Amino acid sequence: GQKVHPIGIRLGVVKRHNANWYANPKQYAEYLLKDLQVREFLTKKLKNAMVSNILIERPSGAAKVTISTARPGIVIGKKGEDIEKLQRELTNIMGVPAQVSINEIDRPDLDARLVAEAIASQLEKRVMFRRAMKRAVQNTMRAGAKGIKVEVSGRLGGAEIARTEWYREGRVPLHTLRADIDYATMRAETTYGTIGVKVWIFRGEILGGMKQVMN
Amino acid sequence: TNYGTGRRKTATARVFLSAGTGKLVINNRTLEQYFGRETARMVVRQPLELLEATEKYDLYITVKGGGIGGQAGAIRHGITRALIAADETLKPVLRQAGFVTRDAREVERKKLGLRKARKRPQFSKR
Amino acid sequence: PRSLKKGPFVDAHLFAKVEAAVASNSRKPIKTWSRRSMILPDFVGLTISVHNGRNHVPVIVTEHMVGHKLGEFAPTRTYRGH
Amino acid sequence: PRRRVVAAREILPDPKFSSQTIAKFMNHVMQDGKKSIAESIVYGALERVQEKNKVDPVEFFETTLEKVRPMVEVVPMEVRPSRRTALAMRWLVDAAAKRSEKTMALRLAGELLDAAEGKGAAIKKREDVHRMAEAN
Amino acid sequence: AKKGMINRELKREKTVAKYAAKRAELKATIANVNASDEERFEAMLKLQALPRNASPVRLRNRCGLTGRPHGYFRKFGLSRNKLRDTVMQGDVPGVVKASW
Amino acid sequence: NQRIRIRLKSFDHRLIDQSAQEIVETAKRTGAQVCGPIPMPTRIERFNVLTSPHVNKDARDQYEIRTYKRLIDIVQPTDKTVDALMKLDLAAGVDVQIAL
RNA sequence: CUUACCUGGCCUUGACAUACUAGAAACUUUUCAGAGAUGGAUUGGUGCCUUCGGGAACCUAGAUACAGGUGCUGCAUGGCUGUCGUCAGCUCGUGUCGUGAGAUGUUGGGUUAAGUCCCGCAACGAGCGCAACCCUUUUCCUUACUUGCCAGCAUUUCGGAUGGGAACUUUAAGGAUACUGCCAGUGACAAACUGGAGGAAGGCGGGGACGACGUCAAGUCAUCAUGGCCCUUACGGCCAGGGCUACACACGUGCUACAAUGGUCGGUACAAAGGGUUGCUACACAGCGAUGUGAUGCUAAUCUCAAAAAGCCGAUCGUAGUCCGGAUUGGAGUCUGCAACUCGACUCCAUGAAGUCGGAAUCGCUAGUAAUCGCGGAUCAGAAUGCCGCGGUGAAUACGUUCCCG
Ligand SMILES: CN(C)[C@@H]1C(=O)C(C(N)=O)=C(O)[C@@]2(O)C(=O)C3=C(O)c4c(O)c(NC(=O)CN5CCCC5)cc(F)c4C[C@H]3C[C@@H]12
Ligand SMILES: [Mg+2]
Ligand SMILES: [Mg+2]
Ligand SMILES: [Mg+2]
Ligand SMILES: [Mg+2]
Ligand SMILES: [Mg+2]
Ligand SMILES: [Mg+2]
Ligand SMILES: [Mg+2]
Ligand SMILES: [Mg+2]
Ligand SMILES: [Mg+2]
Ligand SMILES: [Mg+2]
Ligand SMILES: [Mg+2]
Ligand SMILES: [Mg+2]
Ligand SMILES: [Mg+2]
Ligand SMILES: [Mg+2]
Ligand SMILES: [Mg+2]
Ligand SMILES: [Mg+2]
Ligand SMILES: [Mg+2]
Repeated sequence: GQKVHPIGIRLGVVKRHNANWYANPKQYAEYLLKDLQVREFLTKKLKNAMVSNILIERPSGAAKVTISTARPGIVIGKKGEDIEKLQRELTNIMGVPAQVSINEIDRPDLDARLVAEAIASQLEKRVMFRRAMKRAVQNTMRAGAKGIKVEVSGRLGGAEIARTEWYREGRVPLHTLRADIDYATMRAETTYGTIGVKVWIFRGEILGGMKQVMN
Repeated sequence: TNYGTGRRKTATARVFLSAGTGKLVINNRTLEQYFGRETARMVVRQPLELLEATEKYDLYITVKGGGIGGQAGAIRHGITRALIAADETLKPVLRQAGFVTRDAREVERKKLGLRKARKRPQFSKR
Repeated sequence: PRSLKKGPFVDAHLFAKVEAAVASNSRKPIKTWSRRSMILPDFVGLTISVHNGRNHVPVIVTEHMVGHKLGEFAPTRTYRGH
Repeated sequence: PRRRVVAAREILPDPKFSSQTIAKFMNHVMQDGKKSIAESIVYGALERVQEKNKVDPVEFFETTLEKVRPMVEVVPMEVRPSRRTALAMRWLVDAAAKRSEKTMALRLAGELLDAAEGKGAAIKKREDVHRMAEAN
Repeated sequence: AKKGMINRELKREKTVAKYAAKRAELKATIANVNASDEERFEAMLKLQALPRNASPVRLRNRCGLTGRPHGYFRKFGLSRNKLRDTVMQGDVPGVVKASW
Repeated sequence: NQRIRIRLKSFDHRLIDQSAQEIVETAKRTGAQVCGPIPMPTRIERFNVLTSPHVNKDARDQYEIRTYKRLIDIVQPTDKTVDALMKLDLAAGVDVQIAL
C-alpha cells in the first residue's frame, strides 16, 4: 500500500505550516504563486549553503523570509553584502519589500533534508549505496535520534532492473500522530537515470498538543 | 416559573412551565394549528398525560429547527425537564417512561465513493 | 435562436461581397467560409460556395432559403449505411 | 452473523391505542417513510369497523389476526411465534390491496370484517396454504 | 504542456488587456437607450470587427506551474497534481486534511 | 460619541485568540472599556483532489481551510487608547480592521 | 478557444532561453487587401541614469551553437496511485536445542475487532503493525453579549419595531464526565462474558482521517521530472473551416415512469449546510412565460440567493393507455456569448410514442441504516439525470454456518 505524507498528516496536530499569512480570496492565488517562485529561486541559489527550511511570512505589506542553514556564513557573506543582494532579488520577485532572517542549525545530523542531500550527492559521486546508507544511519544515531530510516530506489549501480533498498535503526512510529518525525526526499541524477532517496528521522514525542508549540 | 430545554434532531425547544389551568401555546400558535399530525400532538401531550397534571399547569413554548417529529420530540423533552426542575420526586417515573433520555441519533454523512452514507453503486464482475 | 433585438448576424466580409455582387450583375459564385452567416433577402438569385471542411459546395439561394444559415445547405459528414 | 445474538428491535406502542400489534401492522402498511399516510389508512379502517359494529378496536384486530395466522409452512417446519404474525400481517395487506373498494382504509376495514366472519380472501389464502400443507 | 500552448495563452491574455477599454465603451454604447439606433448599430458592427482574441471567452485557466488545462481550482491558481504536493509539504497556509 | 470597532480575521484560531487578548489587555491598561471578543461564525471551504495521476477516481484527498473571525468594541476611549492601539505591533497570519 | 485529429492557407535561429554585432525608447493614432494567419500604408512621442563619451529596460536586422516535439520505450526509471485489506500479521536481544543450515519465543484451551488479553509452556523480555494520541456528534460548566437572543419591564404604526435585559436559544474557544466505577450471576479460584442501579450516555457510545512486511515487471514517459532512441524547410510553429456529438448493432453505469399509499387545483406549516462586488439583488412596472427596464441593501450572524419539498385541510378524477406517462415532432420566443447550421440551455402554443411492474440471471443494504423528499457547491461566459456535500420523513429482518465468494 501507499503511505500518507508524514508532515501533511501532522500539519495541524504537532507541526507548523511553512507559510503563515492571511489573504482575501482574491489575493490568495497571487500570493501563493509568488511564494512558490521565491522558494524555487532560493532552492537554486543556496544549493551549497546547507539550507533546509524556508519560512515565508507577510506581516503587513511586507515580506519576511527565514532561512534555516547549517552554514550561515556562506549565505550571509563576508561583509554582509550577500544578504542585501538576496533582499533586493526577493523584493523583485515579490511586489513589496522583503527582509531575510537567518536561523543557524546546531545539529545538521538530525535534519532529514540535509541528510538526504548528503546521501544524494554521494550516490551521484558513485559511492556504494549501502555504504552511504549505513554511514548516514550511524551518524544520525550517534548524534542522538531515537530512530532513523533511509530508502533508496532506482537503478542502483547502473543495473538494468531497478530495485528499492531500505535500512533502519531505532524506532519510527509513523502511526502515532504526536510523534515528531522529520521527512524529506531528494533526487540523484546519474548516468543511467534518477535514483530517489527518502529519509525519516524520529526525534521523540510531543506532549501538550499544538498548544504547547504556541500556535 | 420553571424552565426546560429540549433537543431532538437539530430541533431546540424552550419550555416555561407555571402553575395554571391547562393553556398550551407554541410559537404564538395553538397546538392544533401548529401540528396537523395528531400523533405529534399526542407525543407532545404524553408527559402531563402520564402525571394526570394536564389541568394543573400552563405551557409557553418556543421551538426552532428540525422538522415535525423532531420539534415534537424536543418539546416533549423540554416539558419533561421543566417538570423535573419543578419537582425531583417525579424523575423516577419519568425515567421509567423514557422521557429523560436525550435521543442522540443523527444523520450520517455521505462518504466518498458511495452514493449515500452506506448505499453502494451497483457492482458487476463482467 | 439569436435574439430579435440584436438582429440577424452576417459576417462583414461576406456582406461586402454580396453588396458588390448585387451592385454589379456578376453571376460568378462567391466563395466563403462563413457557415454561420444568415441568409438575407439580398442574397436571393446568387450562388455562394460554402466550405464543408474539405470542399466548397455551391448553393443557389432561393426565397424559401431566407432565414436559414449558410451552413444548413453544406453537410459535413459522409455516410451510406452499415 | 457467525458470532453474536443480535437482539430484536423494540418498537414503541402506537400513540393512540398503545398497542404494539397496531404499531407493527402500521409499519407493514407504511411505504418509503410515509408514516402519516399509513397511520391515516389504519386508523380510518379501525374507526370504520368500530362504527359498523361496536367492539373494542384492539380485541377485534387481535382476534382476526389469530384466525388468519398460519400454523406451519413447508420438510415441513414449524414457524416461530413472530414469523406467523409477520405472515398474517403481510397477507392481510396483500389481500386488501387487490380488493376493489373505494379507498385503502375502507377496503382494509372491509377485509378485516370479512376475515372476522371467515368469508374473506385472506382466510381463503390460509385455507389454500393448509390444503397444500397436506402434501407432506 | 507544450511551450507553444503557454505562449498562445499569454498572447491571448495580452490581446484581451489591449482591448478591454474599447470593448467596454462599445458595449456601453450598445446598451445606451438615449443614443439613436444608428449609433447602436455602428457600435455592434465595431464590436464584431475586433480581433477574436479580444474576447475573454477564449481564455482557458491553466495550472500556473505546469500549464495543465484540467482541474484548476481558482482559489489557489494551481492544478490538482501540484496542489496535492504543495499542500502535503506545508507550503499552502491554512490548508489541512479534512475529517468531520 | 466615539466607539472603535476592531475586526480580526485569520486562518488560525489560536493566533486570532492571542491577538484579541492582547488588544483587550492593552485597552484595559490604557483605561477604556471593552466588549468582546465576540466569536462570529467560521467559514469552512472544502476541496476534493485526485491523488492518482491518471485514472483512480475513488482515490482522493479531502482538504479544508477555515476562516475564523473575532469582533471587539472599545467604548468610552481615552486619549492614549488610540495611540496605544496604533502602536500595537502587527502579527503575521492575523488581519486587523479598525473602524472609527 | 480548450485541441493533441482531418482539409486547405502559411513561417523557418523560429511562438520561448543564453551567448555575439548594429540601429532604434518602449510605445502609439487611422486606413487598405485577405477567411485569418500575414502584408503594405499611416499619425502622436523622445522617455530613466550617467565620472553625461556610454548605459539600463523593450524592440528591429545579420550569425551559429542551438531552441522545439502531448513523437517511441511505464519492460530502462523518480515521484505518485489501485489491489489483497484496516486482513492480523511482521521481527529482534538474550538464553537454550542441533555437527549443521536452522529451531523455540510466535505453538496448545479459551477470549477478542485484533499476535486483544489470560491461562499453560526453556523460554525470559522487548520493537514495527493492532489499540491510543487528531477531527466531528450526544450531556453539563467557565469566558464572551454583536450583526445573533427576548424570560421580566415598559413604549408599541402590533413588525425585537424602540428604550432596554444578559435570563434563554445560539455563535466558539477552553474545561468536566464512563473508568467495568457499584451490584447479582458466570468462568479455572483467571481473562472474559452475561443481567441490574445510577447516569444525557455502559462495556472499543456513533461516524471520519490514519494502509505494517509484502503481491500483481498491475496504472501513469499525455501533470511533472528523467536514461536511451528518433524529427529538424518538419514528427517543430501560426491560422480559418470541419471532427471529438457519426449509427444496421452489443454491453456497463444512471434518470423518468407504468399510477388511486396517486394525478390536478385552492388554502396553509416545519430545515440544515453552502454561495455572493467584472457578484447576489429588496421593491416597482411590462410580459402568459423564460426574462427586460428603473431602483434599493450588502465585501455579509447586518443585505441577499430563498420558493424548502414530501406534510396537513378542502374539491375533483373512479381503473380507462385515463385528468397516468412525457418521448418525438411542427410553430413562436429569451439569455450568454465575435458567433448557438454541424452542436447550447431555458420559455409558450400544439403533438401525445414505448410503457399494464419486466426471462434465464444478477446488485445494495443490519438503524437514524434501507427506502423516499427536497436544498447547496467545485469545474464554469453559457452548458449535470454525473461527482462532492446538507438536512426532512422514516421501516423490515437475522433461526444459523451445511452450500457459494474472499
Ligand atoms: C491482458 N494484458 C492486460 C496483460 C495482463 O493482464 C497483465 C497481468 N498481470 O495480468 C500484465 O502484465 C499486462 O498488463 C502488462 O502490463 C505487460 C507488459 O508490460 C509487457 C511488456 O512490457 C513487454 N516488453 C517488451 O516487449 C520490450 N521488448 C524489448 C525488446 C523488444 C520488445 C513484453 C510483454 F510481453 C508484456 C506483457 C503485458 C501483459 C499485460
Ligand atoms: Mg451531520
Ligand atoms: Mg439523506
Ligand atoms: Mg427553434
Ligand atoms: Mg514538455
Ligand atoms: Mg472556457
Ligand atoms: Mg475544436
Ligand atoms: Mg509497472
Ligand atoms: Mg490505529
Ligand atoms: Mg505492464
Ligand atoms: Mg497501458
Ligand atoms: Mg482551430
Ligand atoms: Mg467523447
Ligand atoms: Mg389531499
Ligand atoms: Mg399528466
Ligand atoms: Mg402499448
Ligand atoms: Mg458490518
Ligand atoms: Mg455554470
